[PDB]
Amino acid sequence: DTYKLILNGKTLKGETTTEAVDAXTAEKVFKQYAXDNGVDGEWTYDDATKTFTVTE
Repeated sequence: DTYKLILNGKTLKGETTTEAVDAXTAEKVFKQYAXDNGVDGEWTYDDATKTFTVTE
């Protein structure tokens, strides 16, 4: 499955996608991604479109 991540960091904002079987694997790719991008915000998840959002 293709999951999307919307980052709304104080400086780091944007979107990306990953191929994962489960929204565990996706949450924990996105939550390394947002680790590397230094983003620490509130994580929301739109399960309909399989999109996470990090509201920093």
